[PDB]
Amino acid sequence: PQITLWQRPLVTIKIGGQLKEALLDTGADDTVLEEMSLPGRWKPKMIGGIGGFIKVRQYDQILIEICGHKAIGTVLVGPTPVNIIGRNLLTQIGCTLNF
Amino acid sequence: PQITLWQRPLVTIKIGGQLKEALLDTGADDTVLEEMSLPGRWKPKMIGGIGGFIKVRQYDQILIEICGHKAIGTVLVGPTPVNIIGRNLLTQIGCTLNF
Ligand SMILES: CN/C(C)=C1\C(=O)Nc2ccc(S(=O)(=O)N(CC(C)C)C[C@@H](O)[C@H](Cc3ccccc3)NC(=O)O[C@H]3CO[C@H]4OCC[C@H]43)cc21
Repeated sequence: PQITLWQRPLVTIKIGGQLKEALLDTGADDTVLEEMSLPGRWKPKMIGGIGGFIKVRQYDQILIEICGHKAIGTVLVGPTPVNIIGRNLLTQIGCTLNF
Repeated sequence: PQITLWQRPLVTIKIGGQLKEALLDTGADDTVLEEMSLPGRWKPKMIGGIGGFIKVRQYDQILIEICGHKAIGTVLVGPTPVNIIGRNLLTQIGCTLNF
């Protein structure tokens, strides 16, 4: 679908058998999710934002279904204030900017 | 134009008679620019991000030309690590997400 930007672009995602809402965020290289229950191994990472840096858990090859479109990729987990779908997954569901 | 998301969506903007590069960022409600030389009055504000909060200067009704499309709106100025065009201006140049 086409999405205009008068409101936050939020979509429902299914990850880890859970349902969540997340922002399609072109300003985010990588997908970062709020603290959540996710199976398996992870690596320690930090990412930076407006405001400074957070420590996250990096999970690779994680399946995420984003408004019904499946994608597999890296998902970062930690104290973000909002669940964010970043460009690593946006390119996989064919998402583009248009003006 | 259509913009795919394999790379950061950067565009050249003209603001304040200066040329800058900025990220089209659907995850940003408001446009925030790195420290820059801008004429006139401003109000003190804080905005929050991944990582915590920054203090910015809020300038209203600022003209910005974004990949050749003019927009007037609020522009926040302060210690962001990247110049960001947020949805307050993205809606004005007709920018949409598509998947
Ligand atoms: C090395 N890689 C980097 C830097 C990132 C990554 O890999 N995944 C990321 C996911 C998110 C972020 S970010 O949140 O820090 N971010 C970078 C932006 C500053 C260039 C994305 C940006 O869209 C954030 C998303 C956000 C929304 C709500 C709360 C916190 C973060 N936008 C943002 O900071 O917006 C400011 C500007 O206007 C307001 O809208 C809501 C927050 C306010 C960075 C990264």
